[PDB]
Amino acid sequence: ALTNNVAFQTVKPGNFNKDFYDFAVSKGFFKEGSSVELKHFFFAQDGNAAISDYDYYRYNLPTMCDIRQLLFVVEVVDKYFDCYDGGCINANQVIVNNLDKSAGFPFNKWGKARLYYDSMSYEDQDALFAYTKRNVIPTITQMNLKYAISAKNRARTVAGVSICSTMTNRQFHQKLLKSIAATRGATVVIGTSKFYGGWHNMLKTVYSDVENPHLMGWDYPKCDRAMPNMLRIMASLVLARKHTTCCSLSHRFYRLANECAQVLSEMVMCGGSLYVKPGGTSSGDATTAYANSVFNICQAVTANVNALLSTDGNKIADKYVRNLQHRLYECLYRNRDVDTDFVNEFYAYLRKHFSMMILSDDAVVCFNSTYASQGLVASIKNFKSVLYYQNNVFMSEAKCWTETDLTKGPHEFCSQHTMLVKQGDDYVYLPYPDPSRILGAGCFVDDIVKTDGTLMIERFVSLAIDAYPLTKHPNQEYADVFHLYLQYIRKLHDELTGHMLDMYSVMLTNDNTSRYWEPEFYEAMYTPHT
Amino acid sequence: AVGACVLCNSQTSLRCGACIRRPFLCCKCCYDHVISTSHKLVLSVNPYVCNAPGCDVTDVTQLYLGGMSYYCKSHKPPISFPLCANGQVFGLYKNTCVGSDNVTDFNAIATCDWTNAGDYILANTCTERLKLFAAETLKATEETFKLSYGIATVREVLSDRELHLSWEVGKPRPPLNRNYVFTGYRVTKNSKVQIGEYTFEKGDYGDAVVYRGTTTYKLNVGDYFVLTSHTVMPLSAPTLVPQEHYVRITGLYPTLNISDEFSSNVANYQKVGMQKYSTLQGPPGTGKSHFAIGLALYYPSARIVYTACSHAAVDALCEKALKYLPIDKCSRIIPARARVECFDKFKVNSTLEQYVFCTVNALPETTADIVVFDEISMATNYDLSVVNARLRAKHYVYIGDPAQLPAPRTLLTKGTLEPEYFNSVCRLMKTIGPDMFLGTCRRCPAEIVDTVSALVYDNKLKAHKDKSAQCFKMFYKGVITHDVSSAINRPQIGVVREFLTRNPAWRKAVFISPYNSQNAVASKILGLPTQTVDSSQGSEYDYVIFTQTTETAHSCNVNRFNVAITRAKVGILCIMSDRDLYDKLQFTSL
Amino acid sequence: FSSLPSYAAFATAQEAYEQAVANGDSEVVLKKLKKSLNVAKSEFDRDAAMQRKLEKMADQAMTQMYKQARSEDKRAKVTSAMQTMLFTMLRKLDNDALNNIINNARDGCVPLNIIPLTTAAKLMVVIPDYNTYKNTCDGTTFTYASALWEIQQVVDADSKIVQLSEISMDNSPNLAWPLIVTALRA
Amino acid sequence: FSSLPSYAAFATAQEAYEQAVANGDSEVVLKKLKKSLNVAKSEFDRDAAMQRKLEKMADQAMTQMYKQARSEDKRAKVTSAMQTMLFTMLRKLDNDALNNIINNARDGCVPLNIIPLTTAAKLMVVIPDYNTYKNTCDGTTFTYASALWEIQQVVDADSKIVQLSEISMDNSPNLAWPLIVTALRAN
Amino acid sequence: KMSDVKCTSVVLLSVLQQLRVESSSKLWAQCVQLHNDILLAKDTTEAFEKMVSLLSVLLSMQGAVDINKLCE
RNA sequence: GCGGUAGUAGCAUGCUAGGGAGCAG
RNA sequence: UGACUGCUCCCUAGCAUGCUACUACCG
Ligand SMILES: [Zn+2]
Ligand SMILES: [Zn+2]
Ligand SMILES: [Zn+2]
Repeated sequence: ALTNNVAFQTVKPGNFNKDFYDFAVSKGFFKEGSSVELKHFFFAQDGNAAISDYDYYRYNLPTMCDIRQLLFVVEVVDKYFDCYDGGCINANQVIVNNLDKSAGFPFNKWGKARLYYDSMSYEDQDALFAYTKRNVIPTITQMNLKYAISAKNRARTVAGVSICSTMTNRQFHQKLLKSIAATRGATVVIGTSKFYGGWHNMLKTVYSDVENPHLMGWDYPKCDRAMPNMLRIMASLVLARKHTTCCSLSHRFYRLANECAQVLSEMVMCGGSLYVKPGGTSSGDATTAYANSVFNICQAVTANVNALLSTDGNKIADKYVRNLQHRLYECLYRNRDVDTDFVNEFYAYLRKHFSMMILSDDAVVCFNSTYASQGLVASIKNFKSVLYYQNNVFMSEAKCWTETDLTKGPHEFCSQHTMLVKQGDDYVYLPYPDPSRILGAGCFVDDIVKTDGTLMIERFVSLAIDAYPLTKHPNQEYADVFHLYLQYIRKLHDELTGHMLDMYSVMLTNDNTSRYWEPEFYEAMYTPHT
Repeated sequence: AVGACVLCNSQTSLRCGACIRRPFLCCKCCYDHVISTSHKLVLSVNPYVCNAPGCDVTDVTQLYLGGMSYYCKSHKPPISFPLCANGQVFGLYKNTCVGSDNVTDFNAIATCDWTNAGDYILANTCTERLKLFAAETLKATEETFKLSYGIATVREVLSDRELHLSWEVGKPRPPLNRNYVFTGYRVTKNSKVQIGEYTFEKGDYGDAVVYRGTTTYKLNVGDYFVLTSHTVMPLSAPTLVPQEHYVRITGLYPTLNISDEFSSNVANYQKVGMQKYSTLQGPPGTGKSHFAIGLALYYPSARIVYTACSHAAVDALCEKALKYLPIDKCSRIIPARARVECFDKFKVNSTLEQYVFCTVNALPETTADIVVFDEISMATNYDLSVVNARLRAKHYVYIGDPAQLPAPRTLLTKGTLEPEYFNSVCRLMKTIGPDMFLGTCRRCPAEIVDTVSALVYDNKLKAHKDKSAQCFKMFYKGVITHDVSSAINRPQIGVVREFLTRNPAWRKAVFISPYNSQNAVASKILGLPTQTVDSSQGSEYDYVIFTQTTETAHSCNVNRFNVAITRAKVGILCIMSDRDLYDKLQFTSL
Repeated sequence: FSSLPSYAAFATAQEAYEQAVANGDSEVVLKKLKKSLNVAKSEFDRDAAMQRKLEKMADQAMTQMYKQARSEDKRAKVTSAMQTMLFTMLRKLDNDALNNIINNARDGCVPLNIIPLTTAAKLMVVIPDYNTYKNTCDGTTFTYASALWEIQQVVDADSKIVQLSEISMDNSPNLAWPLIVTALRA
Repeated sequence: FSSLPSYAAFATAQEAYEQAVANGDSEVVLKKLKKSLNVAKSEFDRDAAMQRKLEKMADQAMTQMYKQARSEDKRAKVTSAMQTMLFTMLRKLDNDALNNIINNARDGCVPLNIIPLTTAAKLMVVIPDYNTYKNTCDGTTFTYASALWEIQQVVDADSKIVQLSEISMDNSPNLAWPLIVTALRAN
Repeated sequence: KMSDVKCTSVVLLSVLQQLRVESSSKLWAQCVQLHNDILLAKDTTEAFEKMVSLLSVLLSMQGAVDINKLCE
């Protein structure tokens, strides 16, 4: 413990935004039986919120994951990452955004990262870095309660990490992390806008000629508590693989050690006291969304490997594929060392019959249908089996959609539905969002961030630019929600200049704005060009 | 925040920080101020200063709009732009604010310091908004004045109740009563925590100071206190409300056919419901508080409050209520820390009375029915605003006679105040008269009203009593040791001590004389009932041993003598001071 | 900004050059005045440009300031805003159960703990006079929150279990009226 | 930008120009005039040019220098506060019992999870229920981690002191429930 | 309709918050429960139930002088 | 009569840094 | 008491270029 009395947390309600809502009903909304109706809200949480949540790590077990097939699908996954580059850098090359966030504990008794990124030379930071390549630095961590709109009354936590970790893991990974972030047209798609028809391009990629195509997604039940450790180490290793020159050996090994002490299983200053974090990842360090994606690919592959071998032997028709499977087993158990010929062969086989697009822990796979029925590509039931025997949770089948027509696109990826509609002359995919989200984000806020939009507006802009695609929808009330947001923004602005002309007659001398309360400024958005 | 131009009414967004009140000024009026007097500091949603790191400027003249901040001359980036501009100052309401031309008295109050009878008469004859403003900057001057003083530390603690103290190097030691309260610290370099409230009084002999402490901290030799103080707050209520008619008295039910000791009153009483508020001019103790009693009961059951300026005044008034009004519907309220112990015969401090009684010093801000104020001619316009705010009702009775002394105004030192200029309703009565009248007493002798009739009042004041010849003088002098702002007599009061054997009816007088510590030592003298001249007033008791000690103006004022003599039911002792005045009152001496 | 010295000179020079090229004259005087016109223009326009610039800077800072000021002060009156919003919202919602309790609470009766819902779970009412007692309490039954409570006690201010129709309006001044009644749900 | 020698030269070039222009003479007079004025213009251009650059750059230098200064100064403040917190943490631990436990080491290395357990004193305990109360910290004392402990005060959620009496089985449903027992290293 | 019920509830719990009710515990518990529930309601009835079974919480307080606000 | 240079003001493009806000994981 | 990323809109400041006219300069 530390204090002499524990601290209790609470999460206030959200606050209302009456007017906009009064507007909304005045336009004939929420008239009963509507197909749009509030559904996201600011849920409130009582006293013992944190620890009554951090308890969930008891969902995390030890595990032994089979060693041979792991020592192989790490190689295939590796092959998925041969188009980037990274290595150690130097102080004057890291790049921080919003260098003003928290700084974990106890450094948060003294100010944000302005100080520590400021009160240190570059040589300071380089001593630090090229120090931890030979030592260990156990750290702490804080747990924070998020306060933002939702749809399920549970808690939320985010692990604010202490500065001496990020301040190195950056230096050690930045080159790669960029190289991934800024490449167009591949598997991992972290960082590719959905504006200006980049979304449509994402799809017309992840199609790419697989013969009999069906679409399937899935989702991971409690993704970041239950991930066993072995897979976390596997992620960190596949990332460090490209460090073959900057580093050495013992440099790496201590660097891995410093990471596994700083994010995997170190103490957790939850509340006013210290615990231990037995395992599982931690959604706040320097290398998440990437590591989550990698792990995810590891699951998808392992599922396919099982789906292959599990199949009988003497019903496979394509003598080529039978000789594949056979060769596969041989390389997997009998052999000892890699068959680069075979590995390249496999990777190609997958790209041909099981293409996949990945965001950090959020997938879509387009796959060769009749194969599935023949079991040479991991249809869902294999996902049940893997999540079981090596994530030891149970992925219900009420969450993994599946799609046979490919026109009207997938079902939901990164929480947008995908309509296919006619732009100009041709046909493109616009992603549009669950309307209730847009509304129930209009009416509930923190305080001044709304309570009174007349100061703000800029929000209402961004919201409308985000709920434009709903103008194309064949349902009705949907398209309305756009025309609402419009006539709103307009009237709002009108009263603003009214006041600045009324109290203080200082009439504002020109317009320009009128592009806002007219749709053309938006739709230009979803259209390829600049 | 925002508001209106405290003078030009214009809604604005400035505060002349150079002021001590920092009020809301229109752009134009602010311009005129910052051009006129010395006040050169302007605040809005930030201050207007030389936001250069090193540069510091008071006025906003050489202040230039730089980028988005401000600068003096020396940092004016060439995208500059002066703030002070062509007879306006940039702020808000750029084009709305309408200036006003009482720049005159605006400067006159913003610059002065109540040194002047002129400063007062303007302050009590300026505009209403400026009237309250003058009022609060008056209290502000008062508070700064009180702040200017010094500190008291200990030489040694003689007793747990008796202490031996001193002050710092020279800093002025105030007078002595209970109106001087302190709070100390046992500072072990640190450990400087409040050690509680302590008031201080004269020891019984020599260098001694009797301290009453609220805490139980045993004081030692390395100990000290600070004279503790409040902080006055702004107000907003007008000093006066609109007087209007009705058709009659509607919505209430009076006392049909009341009585005879209240007979000469019901006409007046009904006049209550005709004028929106009412008042009474009358001679000192003239059925006056009696009249108020008969009126408040003239409506038998109502949310009534009896209240006045001082302690003993409202005390005797509420004993008067008691004496007439049924005590069962009566509650006398007193203050909290309440180091004063008073007539407390009802349910004390019991808030929800129907006939509530409390002094202004913390009149609980409530609504009521016809409330009366008593001794209007005492307090300041500030107070009248304060009570107007705290209170809500139907009819507001303000009784007084500015021939009765008013506030101490211990800042008012040179160039006294003149009658109506005491406060607003003083202007009312001195001009528009009272709202009712009755003009004779039941309460004081005839020779004594002959005394008071050639001095303060006119001979036109004629009471209803007789000469009982229980009024005698003297002119003898001797010791005047004096202490701090309250000088005493020893041989005059000792001749009084042997004189306590002279005439029987004088073993229950009241020791009165124009000094505080004088009457305080008077308890050490013979254990004689006493009263400082102010602690009397309006009342009427039988005998008063007046020992006019010193011969300063505060000691020989005609009005302080008059309020000493307007309270004698039966007679006066007064061993006089000014042979001119000593013969102005007409008795035998010895 | 059609009101500046350079504007005046511009106008004069324009007038002269227009008169000339209207009167017809030498190619050479054309060049004189045309240079002159160029001068007047290419300074007047500059002053007017920078002027409207400064004008706009002023307007922008002013409107930002207004934003900020009204913002903060609203942040300061959050409380009273909230409550008045609530009550208008409630009588807007209009429910005779809600109205029931609300009117009653303004009347005098207020409960002394969360009003529960089950058949069990007594509640405590505070009724402040006989008449206030007489309007709900009619026999041992009890309408409040449009719910039927049966009584199981009565007690005046100083905690004396005083019986049911023991008190009576006539003999009511026999009783401290801060009655602290209890009851249970139908 | 007036105290410039070029300003003297351009100013006198004018002086002569209005001298021979008010006394307007010949095309050569006009020629000398226009020539001088064109070239003294030329002197003014660069002076009134580069000088702007010098000035603006001076100013930005002053800015950045202030900034560097403030940075280092706050570095000083942080180092101070850091060490002082460190030492106020330190001088509360050097119990002999530790020095014992570290001598007893095989090497001078002990895993951390058995230092606060064995050597530390004042114990806090959280409790969610009455049952767990009466099963684990019932009575006035108890052993745990193989050592005795004494109850001091039993505060609750609102930090209201609660005697060891009120905690009946049935006074329980009247309590904020996660009571904090502050026991002590009994010895 | 009911949608306004959910809204009113949000306003309301915000009020009870700022009245410093969270110094209690068990209060804040029962309240946050009623809130978190109606914000998942389904039929106006049991809503109105939890609504009043909350509101009275506030009524039992004495920070509000509702005899004022019912000025209309 | 034509080139280059020199300033000016205008217009564009981009890049920088600086704040304000929105979304997905 | 507020984590690591990624995509966007609006408003400044600097910069470069780039465009255009004016004016002066030399052929
Ligand atoms: Zn001033
Ligand atoms: Zn003004
Ligand atoms: Zn300066």
